[PDB]
Amino acid sequence: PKKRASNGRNKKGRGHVKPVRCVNCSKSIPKDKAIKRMAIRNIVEAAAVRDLSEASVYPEYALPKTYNKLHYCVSCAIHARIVRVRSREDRKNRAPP
Amino acid sequence: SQVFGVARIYASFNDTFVHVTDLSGKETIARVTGGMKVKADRDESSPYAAMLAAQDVAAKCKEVGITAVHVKIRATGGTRTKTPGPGGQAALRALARSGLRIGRIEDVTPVPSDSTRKKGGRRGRRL
Amino acid sequence: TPVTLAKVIKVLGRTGSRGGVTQVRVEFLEDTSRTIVRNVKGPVRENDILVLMESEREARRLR
Amino acid sequence: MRAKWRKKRTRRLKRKRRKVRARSK
Amino acid sequence: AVGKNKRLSKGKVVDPFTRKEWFDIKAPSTFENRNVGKTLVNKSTGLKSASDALKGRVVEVCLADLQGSEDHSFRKIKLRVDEVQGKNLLTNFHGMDFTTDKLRSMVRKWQTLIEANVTVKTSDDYVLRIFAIAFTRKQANQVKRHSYAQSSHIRAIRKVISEILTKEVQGSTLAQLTSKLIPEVINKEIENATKDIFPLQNIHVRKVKLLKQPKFDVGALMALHG
RNA sequence: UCCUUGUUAGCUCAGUUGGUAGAGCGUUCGGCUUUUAACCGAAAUGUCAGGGGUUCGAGCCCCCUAUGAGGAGCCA
RNA sequence: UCCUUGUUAGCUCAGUUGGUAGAGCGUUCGGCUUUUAACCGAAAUGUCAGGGGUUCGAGCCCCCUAUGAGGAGCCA
RNA sequence: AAAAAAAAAAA
RNA sequence: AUUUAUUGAAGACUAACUACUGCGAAAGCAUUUGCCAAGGACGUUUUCAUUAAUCAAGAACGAAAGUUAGGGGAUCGAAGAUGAUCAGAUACCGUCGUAGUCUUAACCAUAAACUAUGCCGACUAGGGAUCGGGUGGUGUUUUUUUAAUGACCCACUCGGCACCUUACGAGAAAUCAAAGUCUUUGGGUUCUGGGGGGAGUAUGGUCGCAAGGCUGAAACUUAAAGGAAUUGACGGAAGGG
Repeated sequence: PKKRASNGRNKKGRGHVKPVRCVNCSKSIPKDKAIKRMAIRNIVEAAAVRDLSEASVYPEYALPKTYNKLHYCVSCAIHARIVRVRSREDRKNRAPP
Repeated sequence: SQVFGVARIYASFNDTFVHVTDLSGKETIARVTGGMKVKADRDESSPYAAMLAAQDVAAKCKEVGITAVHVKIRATGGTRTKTPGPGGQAALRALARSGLRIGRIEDVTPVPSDSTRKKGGRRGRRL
Repeated sequence: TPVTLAKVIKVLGRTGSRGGVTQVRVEFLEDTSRTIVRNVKGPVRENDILVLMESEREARRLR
Repeated sequence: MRAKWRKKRTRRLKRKRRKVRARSK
Repeated sequence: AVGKNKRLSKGKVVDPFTRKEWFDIKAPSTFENRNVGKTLVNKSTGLKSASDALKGRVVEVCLADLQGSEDHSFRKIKLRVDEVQGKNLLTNFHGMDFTTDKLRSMVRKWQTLIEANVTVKTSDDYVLRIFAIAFTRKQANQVKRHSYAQSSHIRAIRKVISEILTKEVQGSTLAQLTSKLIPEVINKEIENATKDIFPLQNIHVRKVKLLKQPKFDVGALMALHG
C-alpha cells in the first residue's frame, strides 16, 4: 500500500523532471526524488592547515574551500549511512537535525 | 626573492599525479606517482605513496633551484566523481613539511555545463 | 636509521574489528607543539611515549 | 514467473504460429 | 605497479636542466608590479631559435599577486607572451577569470541568478567575450525567504548590462579597459543602473576572453613596457 | 582392396629409449556445515591393444594380428 | 652461402670482463584472512646452447658447429 | 561495497 | 602512453541558480536573443444572451523503445566480442564496441501513460506559508534629500501547486478536507468490474511495412486467490549493548 503521500519525492504538479545521475553508481533518478546534499569543506584539513600557514607566504591568506553538490540515490545513500530508515511517525517528519 | 612554480596535483581514485611546472606550464619538472613509489596497483592512490611522490618532487625542485609553488589541485571531473581522492591533501602536507613555500591553492576540477552522459546505464553500476 | 619520539597525551578509543588497536593523539618531544594522531597495537596510557620509525603519517580518524 | 516474461514468451509463440499458418495459407 | 610493465618499448641519460635556462617576465604598465617570475626553455640552438617556443605561451597569475592587495585575490589573469628582448620578455593581456571557490560561494540557492555575455570588439580591433553575473539579494525588512525575480526584470537587466558593456568597450581599447576592470567600477555602474529595477548583490563581473587579435603592433607593446 | 593415420588410469587426453608412465575429472578417506553440495587437505589406481625382434633397457625403435578413423575408388 | 637476431632456473625475459648471473610465474615452507585468496617473508633452483682461443679476470671478447627466426640471392 | 546454492509433502 | 600547456573540429547536453516553485489537456517543457501565433488567472458599472455539463460512434496530440528513408554520427551503449568472478556465468564488475542515442520527412498509438483517486457543480473545521494578478495603507528603502515607478512590510481578496493539525464525518483499515455531505441510502453524467486460473490465450475481424495494437471467448480446472493491519520468527537491514 501507499507508504508516502509524496510517494517518494517532491512532485505535485509537473509530470516530468529531467533526471540526474547518482554519483556513486552512475544511476539515473529524478531531481525531485534524488537525495540532494551539499558538501562544503576546507580544502586541506584542520590538522595540516597549520603546516600550510607556517610554510605559506602571503600570510593570513584565506584557507579557501571546495563546494560540491551531491546527488545520491536511495540505495547508495542507505549504504553510505545517510537517511537510513525511520519509524512511521518520524518518517512523516521532514526537517533536518 | 622567490622562485615560484605550479604544483599540478591530480588526485583520483586509483592514482595521484603530482607534477610541477613553470608559471606557463610548458616547461615541466618532477612528475611522479604513487605507482612509481609502490607496487600494489591498489595503493596507487594512497596517502603514503602520494607523500613519497611529494618528497621526491621537493628534492627535484630544490636541486633545480625552485623555492615555492602555487597549487592547483584537481579531481577527475567531467562526468566522473568531481571529489578529490584521499592522496591530495597528504601530498600537499608532505611537500609543505618538506620545505617548499606555498601560494594560491585552487581547485581547478573540470566541471561541465550539463555534460554528455555518464557511464553505467540508468540502472547503475549494480553491486 | 633515524627515528622520532613522541609523547602520548590524549587517548581517544579503540579501532579495529577485533578491537585490539587504539587511536591516540601524541605530542612531539622535539619540535613540540606538533600533535599527530596514530594507531597503537598494545596497551597504552596517557603521558606515555612512542617511537615512530616515520613521523609524517596519520591514521584514519574514526569518529 | 514474471508477467513481463510470460508476455514476451507468448508474443514469440504468437509470431511462430502466425508464420506456420502462413505456410499452410 | 613498479615492476608490472611488460614491455617498456615496442621495437624492443642526459640531464636537460643543464640544457635549460631561466627567464624574467614583464607585465604591462597597467599594473603595480612587472616582475612576475621566471620561465624555462632550452638553449636557443641554431635550428630551434628558442625565442619562438618562448613566444607562443600563456600564463595565469592572480591580480593580488600583481597589485599587492588581497582584495583582487580571486581574479586570475591570463597573460600572453608576444615579444622577447634579452631575458626580460614581455606580456600582453590574454584574459581574466574568477576562482572556482569564489564563484561557487556567490552561487547559493533561494536567490535568483542572472547571467549575461557579450562578444564585442574594441576601438583597437580586438574581440572579447565579457561575461557578467548577478544575484538577487534579500532586502532588509524582508521576511519571505527566497527573493526570486519575475523574469521580465531579468530580460531588462540583461539588456541594460549588454548595452552598458558595449558602450564602455566601444571607446575603451584594451588597456584603458583593463584599468577600468581592476578598480571594479563596472560593478558600480551596473548596480547604479539596475537599482531602480531590483537590488542585485554580488556583481563581480566574470571572465573576458580574446577571440580575435589584430596585427602585432610592437609599437603599442613598447609603449606599454617602459 | 589400396594409401594415410590411431590405440595409454573408470572418461577425455599428454610424452626426447634410461623410473612396476602423467594430467584433469571421476573414485575413496578426513575436515567445514545441522545436512548435501561447493570448499580445504589427502590418498590409491595402468599388465601402455595383442605378438615377435634391436638394445644392457622399449609407452617410444622395426615388423604382423585386431580394432578405429580419414581418403581412394576414375574415362566410357 | 651473405648479413642480423636468440640460445639463460620448470616456462618466459633482463645482464657492462671486477659474480656459477637478476626478474614474474611454477612449487618448499611460514604469515594471513573462520577460510577461498588476491596478497606478504625466507629457500632450492640455469655442465649462463656445444667445443676451441684471447685476457690479472669471459653468459660477456675472437673462430667454429648445431639449433630457431627474418630478409637477400643461387650456372655444376 | 570477494564469497555464501538446495532442504519432498502432510498436518 | 598517462599528465601538463596552446589551439582547432565534431556532435550532443543546458549543470550549479533548480525549490513540498512555474506553465501546459496529458505526454511533457530549463542557456541567450529575436519573429510568429496562442493561453490561463486577475481587473472590468464592456458586450452576447442560455449558447451549457458529461458524452457513444468519430477525431487531434501521445514518454521511451521500435520501423522506413536521408543527414549526422562526440559521448553512453541492447546485441556481439573479451578479461575476471564463480561448481558453472554468453549474469552481475571491467575493457572494447555495431544498432540506437541526435535531426528532417513519415509510421507505430502503447506505459506503474500514477495522484494507481473520471468530469461539471454546491456546501461543510481550523492555521500559516507560497506563485500570478488586483485593492488599501502618512509603512521601509532606491533615486533627483524629495518625486512617479521598482523592490520589501502589513491587511484584504480572486485564481493555482501544494501543505500542517484534528476527526464532527467516512472507511476493512492503512488513511482521507475528500476517499465527507450514502441503509436518514437519489445534484447531473461517461467508463469499467462480478471468485481465482486458463486468458488478454484461440478464432474471426479491422488498423499497421512490420513489430504489434484494438476488439475478444470456450473447453478444462480450482476452494480458496487476494486487500489492510496485528503478534511473532527471520534478514547476506540499520542502531545500541
